[PDB]
Amino acid sequence: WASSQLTQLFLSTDLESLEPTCLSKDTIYQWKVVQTFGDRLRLRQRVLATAIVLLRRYMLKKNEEKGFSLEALVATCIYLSCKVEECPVHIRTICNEANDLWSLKVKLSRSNISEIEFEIISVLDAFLIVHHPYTSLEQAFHDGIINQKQLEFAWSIVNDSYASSLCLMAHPHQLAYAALLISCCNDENTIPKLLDLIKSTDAFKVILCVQRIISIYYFEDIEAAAL
Repeated sequence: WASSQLTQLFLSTDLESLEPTCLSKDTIYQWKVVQTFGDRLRLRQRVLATAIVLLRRYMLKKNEEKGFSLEALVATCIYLSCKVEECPVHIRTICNEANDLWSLKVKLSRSNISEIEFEIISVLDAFLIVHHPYTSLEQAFHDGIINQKQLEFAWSIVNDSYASSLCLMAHPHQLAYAALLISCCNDENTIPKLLDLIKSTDAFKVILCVQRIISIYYFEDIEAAAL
């Protein structure tokens, strides 16, 4: 009654003229596109993650639309991510599945993705490594901090987090902690332990993450309720 504004509390509140357009219908879409083309070449979640992040970074840096199809980009970001993450997928294999999955007004060829590849690398100044919150997660599990169930839930959140572009606003460990906290939020023993890992320097970001994560599921949970 007093404040359904908590709904608005899930929006920039300062328009798009200040600090990033994270977790938009496009963000959510793009992540999905990467997942699609990825599940085709039966690629692992780690490669998708790296690929969506390289794309996110590219978009941000990119300042002059070069008329590249989001599909072409996604295709190249997958190709590049496979080369980097040591799960190479021959240039050819990608062009095929790309076309055999996409009815593109411009068929993808060797030169096609190659120009894009350079376009990305060039713009990203060869900065292709991407760190993910997965390491943190497995670690907390390894050190016996979180049980197996918690891990899996938190791990899922992280996978889902890749439709929000939080990867451009928070360090992998911060996002990881948020996911972990959201997860073991009910276990009274786990929490204290998790709070230890979190240093005040992270505090805000972690909270920042938790917010975006929640909004993610309630911008995907309200869409279904409206239907």
